[PDB]
Amino acid sequence: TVTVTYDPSNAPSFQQEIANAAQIWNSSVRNVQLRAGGNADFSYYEGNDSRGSYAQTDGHGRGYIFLDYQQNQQYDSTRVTAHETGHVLGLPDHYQGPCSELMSGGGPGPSCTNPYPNAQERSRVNALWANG
Ligand SMILES: [Ca+2]
Ligand SMILES: [Zn+2]
Repeated sequence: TVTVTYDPSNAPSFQQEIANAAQIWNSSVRNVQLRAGGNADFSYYEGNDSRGSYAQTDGHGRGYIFLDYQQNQQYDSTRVTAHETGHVLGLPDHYQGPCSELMSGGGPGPSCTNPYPNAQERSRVNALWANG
């Protein structure tokens, strides 16, 4: 198990969703763990961007996530937060997938509230972090 450290301090309005998203991911996968701490690998910011929330990342634990206010009020915020965090873990967007695929993100619409990765998503994250 590899530990990726994040900094949630610049997203004051989303502290509980970030904590919720990190726990979902920690309770779903074996080879990587997310923990809040100093000298962080990636960080969370918040504001307004009509394209919604996004991740600026190398796909292997680093960069930052921007959480948009309107998207997190119209869609379930834990799903939004957990989805964007999936990008930092290495998973790509797959907009045509169903609600049970966390990486389909907003594709299924606002009625989709599931913040959990499916079995294939979890399996792929374990493979991407198996050797660090
Ligand atoms: Ca929720
Ligand atoms: Zn995405």
